[PDB]
Amino acid sequence: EVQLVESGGGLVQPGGSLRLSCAASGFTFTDYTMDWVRQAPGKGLEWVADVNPNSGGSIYNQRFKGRFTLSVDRSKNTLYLQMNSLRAEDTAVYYCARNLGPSFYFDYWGQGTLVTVSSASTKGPSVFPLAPSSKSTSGGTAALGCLVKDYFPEPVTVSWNSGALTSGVHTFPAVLQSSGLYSLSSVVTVPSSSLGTQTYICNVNHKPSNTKVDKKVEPKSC
Amino acid sequence: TQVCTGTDMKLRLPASPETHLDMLRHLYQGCQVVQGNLELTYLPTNASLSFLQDIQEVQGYVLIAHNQVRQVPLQRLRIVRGTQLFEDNYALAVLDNGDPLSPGGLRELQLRSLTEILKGGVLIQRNPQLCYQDTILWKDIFHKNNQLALTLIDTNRSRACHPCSPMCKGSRCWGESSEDCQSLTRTVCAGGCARCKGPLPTDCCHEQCAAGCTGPKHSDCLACLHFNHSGICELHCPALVTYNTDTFESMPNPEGRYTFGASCVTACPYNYLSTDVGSCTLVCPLHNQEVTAEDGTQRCEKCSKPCARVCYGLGMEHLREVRAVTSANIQEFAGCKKIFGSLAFLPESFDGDPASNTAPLQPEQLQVFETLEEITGYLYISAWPDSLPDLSVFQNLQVIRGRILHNGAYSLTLQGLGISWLGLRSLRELGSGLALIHHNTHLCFVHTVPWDQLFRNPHQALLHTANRPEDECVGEGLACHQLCARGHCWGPGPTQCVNCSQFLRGQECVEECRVLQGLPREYVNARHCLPCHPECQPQNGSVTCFGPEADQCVA
Amino acid sequence: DIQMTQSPSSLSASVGDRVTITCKASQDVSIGVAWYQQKPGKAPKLLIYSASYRYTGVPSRFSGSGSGTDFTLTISSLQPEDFATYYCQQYYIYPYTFGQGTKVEIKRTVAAPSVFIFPPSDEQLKSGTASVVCLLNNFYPREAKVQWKVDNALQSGNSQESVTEQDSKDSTYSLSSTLTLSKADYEKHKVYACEVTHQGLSSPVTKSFNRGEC
Ligand SMILES: *[C@@H]1O[C@H](CO)[C@@H](O[C@@H]2O[C@H](CO)[C@@H](O)[C@H](O)[C@H]2NC(C)=O)[C@H](O)[C@H]1NC(C)=O
Ligand SMILES: *[C@H]1O[C@H](CO)[C@@H](O[C@@H]2O[C@H](CO)[C@@H](O)[C@H](O)[C@H]2NC(C)=O)[C@H](O)[C@H]1NC(C)=O
Ligand SMILES: *[C@@H]1O[C@H](CO)[C@@H](O)[C@H](O)[C@H]1NC(C)=O
Repeated sequence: EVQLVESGGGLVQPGGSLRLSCAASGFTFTDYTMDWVRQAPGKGLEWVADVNPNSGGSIYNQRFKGRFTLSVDRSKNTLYLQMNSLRAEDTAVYYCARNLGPSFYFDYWGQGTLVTVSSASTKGPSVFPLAPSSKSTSGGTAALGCLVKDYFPEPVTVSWNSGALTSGVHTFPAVLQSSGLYSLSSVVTVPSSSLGTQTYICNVNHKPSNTKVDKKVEPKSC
Repeated sequence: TQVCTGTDMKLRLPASPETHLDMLRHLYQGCQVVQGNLELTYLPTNASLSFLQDIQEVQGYVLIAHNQVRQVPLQRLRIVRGTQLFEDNYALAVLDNGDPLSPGGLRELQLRSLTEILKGGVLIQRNPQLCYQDTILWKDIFHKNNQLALTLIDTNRSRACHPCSPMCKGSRCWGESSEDCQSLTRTVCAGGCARCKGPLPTDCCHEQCAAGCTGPKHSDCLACLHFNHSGICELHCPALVTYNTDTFESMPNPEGRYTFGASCVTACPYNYLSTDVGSCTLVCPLHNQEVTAEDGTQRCEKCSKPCARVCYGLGMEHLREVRAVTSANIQEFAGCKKIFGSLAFLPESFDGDPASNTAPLQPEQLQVFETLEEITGYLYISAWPDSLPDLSVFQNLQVIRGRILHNGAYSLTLQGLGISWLGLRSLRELGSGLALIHHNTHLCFVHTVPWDQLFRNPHQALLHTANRPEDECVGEGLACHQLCARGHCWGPGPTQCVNCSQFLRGQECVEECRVLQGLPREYVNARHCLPCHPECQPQNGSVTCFGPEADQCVA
Repeated sequence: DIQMTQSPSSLSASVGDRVTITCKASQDVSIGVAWYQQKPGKAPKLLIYSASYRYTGVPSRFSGSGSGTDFTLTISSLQPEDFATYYCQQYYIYPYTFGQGTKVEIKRTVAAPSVFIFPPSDEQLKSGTASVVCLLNNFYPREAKVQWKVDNALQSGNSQESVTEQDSKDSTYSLSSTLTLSKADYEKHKVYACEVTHQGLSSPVTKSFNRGEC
């Protein structure tokens, strides 16, 4: 099986430097050129560059002349994309792909590493439960959940009751606030005939924060 | 000739022991860089291994195992790269080198130039007469970047060791001798230096060097870390193409080279294929294709259209893991003129496998191979239907390339058959690797093949034993047909000549064409009998036609 | 620099339909076009190369056609997995550029959202700001107007919309106009409520919540 694995993504301050790796297997590495293609959140695919393992030479997108640099280490079938003077517009998923015919279309694409360029200091999500109202029935159905405001950066994996509840879960995709911090609202639709019996706990997991703020969601005093 | 291909047999024991040392001699005789693995196994007590005294570099791993020789003379071995590792872990492996219960067995490692192990570790176990291996500073040999730099060493012994030469600074030595002191190259360097030739900062090696140096330049390396660009050590090879940097349009670069092993190369060596991307390989990359370019050389060009379909053999694509030709896969080769891969006929081919309902391959089914002209891997026949006295289903096989070799050594293997002659009457070239023909009891017409002419490099040979003795064959009245030039043939009959003495009518050697006194009257075109149009009036003791068409007839 | 322009931007088909996407090169690129498929979270897969040639193992229904400027992708009959995003890319000429993309989306019978509203938690009200939601649940299609109104008057410029990806089973969306404001502006008005316009609804409805007793 051919495989490629990007690693080395993260959060950098504007101007700062960063380096991404792409390790490869399942094929003769020295027989193909390899490429970086990036994808800014919600947008499409911009090609970055094409490094050759034999020559060590890259063919790069003019947009990046003198900021992004490419390197190969054929001893470990690994590419390296070195970004300097990083800015907002660079914030994206960075796929590493195989230049097929050394024409410029690509077959196997890696999972892709995400790079986030922002001044915002790493701040853990504060979880506030969304407790249902008294007139919250459509005929016998209610909804609840946990909202994770003011976190940074992406993402947070929210789950429910440790792992046994997935039926009806709607983890709303976040939107970046003016604060430069993240906010969402994870909601679940569960039968209204049993609210004061089953303890609903949400399992919040922020990776750059090391936080795990679990919150029980109980009815309101109305 | 400095560069050679090593073996891939591991601890498997030699299929023909009588020619095992001879195989090794032919392989490594006067070779300095060993692409692949140096596997020295099953060498008897007396074996002269003088032929190894020229190896500087082993690309893969070194396996010295199951030997009774007291000494293997690898004193000039400097670097082992560990591209592949024994047991996926060891760059060097020395195992069970004792007597199988004056005593035989390896005594000293004597690896006095081994200064660099790039990848993988060292395994030394069960060598009852071996001394001084617990003496070496192994940390020094492993490169700074060797991520599997580990040791597993056994010091079980059946003899008392003597100390190192008093001349050795520390406990360190590769043997009893003074010229055996371990020379250090990593642990004793000034500053960050990866390798050096002494304690001083000026004694430091170039960053691109690999085993140490004779001075500070990149032309003073004992070994190249990455590539050897015509004497200078570098990280990459000069691009095949020069770029604009604004337009990114490319002129061809006359200085450009291809990567072959650990050296930049003007053009890929004989059996290999150059690549649009700047490399030398044995399998064209995807969306590329093998083409016989405007020389005669093979080359990997891009396919505009989808690449044309190709017959894959064993060890290739969907037959990557398949051990032998069976009734389950034989039809797959139907019509194939060239097989990308190899074909192996084993006993399990012809006695079936009950287990997973696979019918015994019936002999008439072998007729599929009658269109076959080329094999890129190897041919291996350890079984063949008794009713067939020759390999004449391969009748039209012209080349076996040997881009893949069996056990990493042999391109043609015929063992245990009882065919009476070969009949491979079209085989003109064994591209690389050895031919091994042993234990075919009724086999004749072996000495009649000019193997000499099939080969393409000095390391090739026909190793052969335990066949029918040639004097026994002639003595049974067996011979090349009178019409075979220089006495050479692949079997009985005028069909079997290596080069036809007179004229070719079909694949048949004939004394005379049918020019003046024949049934279907014929013309001669460069030593070939060719018929006229069936409607040309035959002439009484005269030329009937000048060519094949109707305008060339006499009436 | 070369533009590949894809049409339409999004499209709604049902399973079993034929689906055609156009991609228009700004400049003659002979047959140097490939086609990619991509799903949320996943990486691109190559489907067509050389404008018209199936990559290994790509199912037969996928076909690429055309040459020069106008290029076309046609899924002969849609299958459940096909619902995804399709990009085209010219590679004929440097620098290599991709189309802006096409979302193929699963069409269903028209539905209506079960409007909700949610109050800020007890632990949040002592921070300095407040958040009130509007969760529209399980509706089709995506087209929906949302505008908040505090007590009497409407509002604009403090809410942001957030929509789920299509549901895997019942194939609907969901929205959430999270309304954010200061605590000092919170302890100044009684009843908040949003109004929901939907092609499925006959009336823009409202759902109530009271600050006085909750
Ligand atoms: C790198 O390549 C050069 C040239 O191929 C090697 O230099 C040769 O060394 C051999 C002995 O092995 C001599 O026969 C020649 O005199 C040399 N050739 C020339 C003209 O340079 C060199 O040994 C190789 N290895 C390294 C690491 O330098
Ligand atoms: C080295 O020592 C080993 C133990 O590590 C010896 O082990 C056994 O010794 C007896 C008597 O000599 C033998 O008959 C057994 O075969 C040995 N067992 C095994 C499993 O190795 C060993 O003999 C010593 N030397 C050798 C021959 O390598
Ligand atoms: C056959 O004869 C020709 C020379 O006329 C030569 O090319 C070849 O080496 C000979 N033997 C073989 C290998 O067929």
